[PDB]
Amino acid sequence: KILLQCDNLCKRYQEGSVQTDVLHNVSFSVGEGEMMAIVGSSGSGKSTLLHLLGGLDTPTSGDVIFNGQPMSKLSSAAKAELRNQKLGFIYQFHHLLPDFTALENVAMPLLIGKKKPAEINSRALEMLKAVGLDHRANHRPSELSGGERQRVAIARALVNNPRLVLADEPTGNLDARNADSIFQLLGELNRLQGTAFLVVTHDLQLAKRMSRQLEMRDGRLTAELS
Amino acid sequence: ILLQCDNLCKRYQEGSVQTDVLHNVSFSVGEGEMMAIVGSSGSGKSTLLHLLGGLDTPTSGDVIFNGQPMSKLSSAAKAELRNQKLGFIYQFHHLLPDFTALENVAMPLLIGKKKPAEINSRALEMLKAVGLDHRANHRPSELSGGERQRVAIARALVNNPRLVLADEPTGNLDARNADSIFQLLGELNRLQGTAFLVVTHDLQLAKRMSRQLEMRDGRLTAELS
Amino acid sequence: CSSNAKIDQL
Amino acid sequence: PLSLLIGLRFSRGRRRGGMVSLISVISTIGIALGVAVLIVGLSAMNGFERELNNRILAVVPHGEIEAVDQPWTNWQEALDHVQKVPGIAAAAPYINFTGLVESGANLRAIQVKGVNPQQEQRLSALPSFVQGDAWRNFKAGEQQIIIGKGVADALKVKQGDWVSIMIPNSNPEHKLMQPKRVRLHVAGILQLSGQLDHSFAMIPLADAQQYLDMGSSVSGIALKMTDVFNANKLVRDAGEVTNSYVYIKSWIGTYGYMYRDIQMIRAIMYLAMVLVIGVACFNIVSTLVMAVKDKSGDIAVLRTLGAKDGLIRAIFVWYGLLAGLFGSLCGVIIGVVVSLQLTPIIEWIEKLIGHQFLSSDIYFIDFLPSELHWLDVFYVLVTALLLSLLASWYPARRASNIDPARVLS
Amino acid sequence: YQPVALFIGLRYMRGRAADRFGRFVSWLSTIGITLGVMALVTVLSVMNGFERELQNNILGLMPQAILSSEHGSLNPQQLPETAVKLDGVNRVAPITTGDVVLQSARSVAVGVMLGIDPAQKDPLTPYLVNVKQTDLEPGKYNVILGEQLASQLGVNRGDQIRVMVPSASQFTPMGRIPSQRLFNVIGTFAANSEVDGYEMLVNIEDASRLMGNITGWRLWLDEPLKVDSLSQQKLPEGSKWQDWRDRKGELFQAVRMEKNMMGLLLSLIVAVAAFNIITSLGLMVMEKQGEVAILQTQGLTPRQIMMVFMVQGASAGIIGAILGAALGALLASQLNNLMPIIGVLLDGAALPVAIEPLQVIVIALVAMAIALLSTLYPSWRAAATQPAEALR
Ligand SMILES: *C[C@@H](COC(=O)CCCCCCCCCCCCCCC)OC(=O)CCCCCCCCCCCCCCC
Ligand SMILES: Nc1ncnc2c1ncn2[C@@H]1O[C@H](COP(=O)(O)OP(=O)(O)NP(=O)(O)O)[C@@H](O)[C@H]1O
Ligand SMILES: Nc1ncnc2c1ncn2[C@@H]1O[C@H](COP(=O)(O)OP(=O)(O)NP(=O)(O)O)[C@@H](O)[C@H]1O
Ligand SMILES: *C(=O)CCCCCCCCCCCCCCC
Ligand SMILES: [Mg+2]
Ligand SMILES: [Mg+2]
Repeated sequence: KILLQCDNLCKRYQEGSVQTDVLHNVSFSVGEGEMMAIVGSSGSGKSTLLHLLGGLDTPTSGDVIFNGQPMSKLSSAAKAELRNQKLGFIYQFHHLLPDFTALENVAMPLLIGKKKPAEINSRALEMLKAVGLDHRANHRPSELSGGERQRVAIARALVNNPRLVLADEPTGNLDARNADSIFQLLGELNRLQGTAFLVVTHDLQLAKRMSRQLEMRDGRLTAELS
Repeated sequence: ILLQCDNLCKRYQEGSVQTDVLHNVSFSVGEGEMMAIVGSSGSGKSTLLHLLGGLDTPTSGDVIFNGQPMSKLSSAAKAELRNQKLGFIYQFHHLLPDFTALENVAMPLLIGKKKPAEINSRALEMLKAVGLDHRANHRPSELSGGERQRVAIARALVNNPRLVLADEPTGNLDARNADSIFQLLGELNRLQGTAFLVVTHDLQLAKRMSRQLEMRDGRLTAELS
Repeated sequence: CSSNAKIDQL
Repeated sequence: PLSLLIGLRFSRGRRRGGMVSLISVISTIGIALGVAVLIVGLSAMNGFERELNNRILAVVPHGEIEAVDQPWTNWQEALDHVQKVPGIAAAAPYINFTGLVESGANLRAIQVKGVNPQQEQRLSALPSFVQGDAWRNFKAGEQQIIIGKGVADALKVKQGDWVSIMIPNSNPEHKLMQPKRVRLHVAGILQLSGQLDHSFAMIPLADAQQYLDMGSSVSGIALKMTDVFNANKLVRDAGEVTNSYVYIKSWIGTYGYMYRDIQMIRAIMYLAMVLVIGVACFNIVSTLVMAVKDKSGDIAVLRTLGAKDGLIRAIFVWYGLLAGLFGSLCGVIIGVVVSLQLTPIIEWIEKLIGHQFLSSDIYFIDFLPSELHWLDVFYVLVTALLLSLLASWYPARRASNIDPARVLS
Repeated sequence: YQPVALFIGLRYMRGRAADRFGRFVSWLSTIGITLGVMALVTVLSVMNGFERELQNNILGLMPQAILSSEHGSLNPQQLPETAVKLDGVNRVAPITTGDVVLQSARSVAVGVMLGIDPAQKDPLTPYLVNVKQTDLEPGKYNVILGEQLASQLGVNRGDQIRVMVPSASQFTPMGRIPSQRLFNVIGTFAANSEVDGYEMLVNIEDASRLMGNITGWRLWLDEPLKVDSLSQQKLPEGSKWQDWRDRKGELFQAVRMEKNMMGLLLSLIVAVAAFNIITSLGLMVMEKQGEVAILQTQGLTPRQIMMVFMVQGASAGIIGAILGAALGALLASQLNNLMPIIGVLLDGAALPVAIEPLQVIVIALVAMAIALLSTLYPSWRAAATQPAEALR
């Protein structure tokens, strides 16, 4: 069946009784194995969309269905189990904890779901051999440079088989020289165990090897024009 | 000859590893001459713009500006060198938000302990040459991004500097407003005998300068661009 | 207070 | 007269953030707690010394000279000799007893002394605290006796009622006789502060001669010298002009402990208030290290503009003094109102709980006096600013060793 | 590693800057509570030492509580020493109490009557000065006056005085006669107290008040400072509880009132140090705004993120009260061995220090609680905030 179908995810902000409309009448649908590429402006609707896909904000105008489980009648502790197992978040603003090393920063979602220490020392380093950052483990993310601690946050949430990874702007600080050492190993996970993700960017060159091209114009998705 | 800088090797321990972003720069700086050092987007630009000022240590040789090296001068003497002999132009809006637009230009004059009859008069002359006299008593939080960069440019040329170090003058303001300040930068070379360098990673924003020598990972003497 | 000594001297 | 250090950096303190509006409130009440209690604490100790010289020191005899089991009869020659001494003002005799009152089936120990009515005003402030209209009716030979106010709380009597006291018996030989019992009347009751009311009673000097079968014999001589700070040395040489050795005493062994404990609390309450502002100065340290990383994008700007080493150090020194100026000066304004109007404040809490403290049974007074001095205001102002200099020196030293090229500048 | 994910999120947040001053800022809340308890135990132990030396010289020499009758006198044949089984009573001894007045040839004095038993043990026995205990025969009317009582009267040994009882006066249609007798003195005693001017020793068998029996039983309590709680006990019939609060009810009550004023003045250091936790924790959320919302995306409920900053405001109160109560006992017990740090010795009469073990538990448990009151408001601002509207 369909994995996730967003129907009427209207997000309208209000201050001083002023209707601030950024998302209106959307019919986005996410499936298993299908890759998306939301290319739009730098201020229209990108991050306001991705915060509603994981349940980080209240839309107060409709409801989003996800695997037969909405979030309209859920508590604050009932959404914590969904955001850890099947959901993932990747940001560009260097949202890494500087007082914690790379040993427990990757294993930080592992310690939430009551995982035993017999699997902590055998799961948080499985994504460090192929990226080449396993030898740079006993260090600190404070005194590192800009092109060193960026690859840690990419494979941070991939610890408990995420069914949906909400990646956002994979190239914001690092150069395109070392960016081609990750842009072909992140999409192989769909053909031997099955998952889904999406890439959101405002530039015009990171959506060339996809399978479905679609743009975003402040909440208008009708056709494919220039 | 004003500044004949040699032995500019910067071996900074960036994570217990000495970088080689600048290596044996024999660049020569003249009086009233316009050298446009064109470098890469991440190689050696902002490291070079901070060593000629006196913020970082030269750590291989010395920067002998006007017959005085930075390694032989004290920290108090290099503070007087950055006040009345140098100017600093950046691209990150390095202006004090707690002050108004008049006190930001008058800030190098208030530090150097000048007479109070010359602080307010000279601060209005730099804003009138750029064209920011109508918003002199304003704050740098409500103005546009292209208008606030011209305040930091007029912040440098107050007490007649000898070398206006400019780290990417464009970037925060448009190229149309960057063309209006170029006749002001050319006229002040004939008034007080000043000099400046324009460092740009692009190829189309440094055609009006005299020397177009490039930079390839510390080799700033490479004239082939 | 509470510190009462109360010794005389002839 | 405006410098670059204080007034030009005043606009840096006008910041805006999240919950920072409660930080300026919580950094003001904590530092004013060490100033407001110290103002009303030092002014209350000055009120104790003011009521000591008016209700305790001015009513007791300073020096007392008595014989060693002799009825002193040659007291006429021992009056002009102690009067011409350079340092003793006046003198007056007294005949003390240890009688007690038997009226209404109540037992109460009293000290009956006999002085002269036309001589007691020249050496003490005793009859200046009479609850009646005046004390001019206190004469001799009319069977009158003036007792205190605290005695009548147990005798259940008032002014104008007859009293029945006991008199110690006089005998030339060591033999027991039936004790005398007369019936006198009171003429005016009086209170002193709250302590010497139930332990004082006076009789005329001419009435004490007829009650004890003595012609012109007294027992002691009470005087008053110039200073009360050296009452132990000036009483020793005053009795060496009459005979070889007598019984010498002063108010140091009896009431001198009140001036000893008034200096011990001044060495404890002032020592405790340093520890209050010393912890309250840590809030200035916690907001100064955060102000370094807040203004980290402005220190490296001024280093490029040409600031020296002493200019960067003295910005954060007077920046922490502005947070200490709003809190220490706010404790002075709240400290004057409580010190000057302490009399309705303490009385308001005593009628709330019911059980009022500072009773007139063991303490020397019953109310809480207050005397605000302007010398202690300048002493507490230079103390809170000196502790703010120590708290804002070590974060100010760290604000100059930062590298201007390390940050993105 | 840690099996609980609630405590692992703060052990690397209590100072990470490798500096001599960068680690001192995060431990500023520790010293503020440590110096608060240290300035509270060493001061209150001297106030407990003055209260301990006052009950051993005044309450330890007089009968504190006596179980007398409610309608007259007591009968020992009906209410013996086997009938009194109250808690806290260590010894039962027969005694009588009556407000009397003395009478001598030189002066007149006042005092009380204490009908002690010469066949038992008396606490005033080592304080006697050449006076025998067995010299109080029932019928010789011997009386033992005090040192201060005989000093102002001039009564030497071997003299004769008169004791008059004003309360137990027999009613007569003519006059008003008191029931008085004739007593002879045998010696004085020096007890080093204030009870040497209004107390005297006498035999229990006397006909100076009525008839022959006693009035009550003298008991000795383990603690004479809280006798109010022992007054509402189930008492035997024909008895009435009488404590020491009828005579000395204002002497020891003022000592307890001064402990509630000095202890309240020194408690302001803990209240100021509690305000430092609002500064230390309220500023940490304003700078670490990025570390809060990412934990909400990783699967942490807002209930669990509230308990992260709870220990950050409580571990400084735990280590501040333990080290504060430890250093308060080391300074109080090692105060009068070396040169005193209070400057000049104002007393010079062997200043005692009494460290009650129960009072340290009440002080340390209070200081661990005010550190938790100032944590509920900074922890609520980090939990009730929005994970997608605070910063991104
Ligand atoms: C004379 C005293 C009686 O108290 C005593 O028992 C004396 C023993 C204690 C004296 C200090 C001991 C010093 C040695 C200890 C070791 C060094 C410590 C140094 C200090 C840290 O009279 C009193 O002091 C009691 C009366 C109360 C006076 C002080 C309080 C003022 C009124 C209460 C204000 C409270 C305000 C709180 C709410 C704002
Ligand atoms: N609290 C808010 N913070 C930021 N933007 C808001 C907020 N509330 C409403 N908006 C609207 O959101 C716009 C910013 O774009 P947004 O919807 O956040 O997506 P976005 O800017 O494209 N994300 P990105 O391009 O990756 O930085 C603003 O211009 C507002 O119209
Ligand atoms: N303290 C430092 N701060 C920043 N970069 C440093 C530092 N020390 C060494 N570097 C090196 O400098 C690189 C950044 O580029 P840099 O040499 O500063 O010129 P630049 O980035 O091109 N200036 P610009 O492009 O105008 O922002 C880093 O990737 C490091 O390799
Ligand atoms: C004890 O023997 C001597 C008693 C003399 C002092 C009596 C008052 C004690 C309490 C004083 C409190 C003063 C401060 C009140 C305002 C803070
Ligand atoms: Mg986004
Ligand atoms: Mg740069």
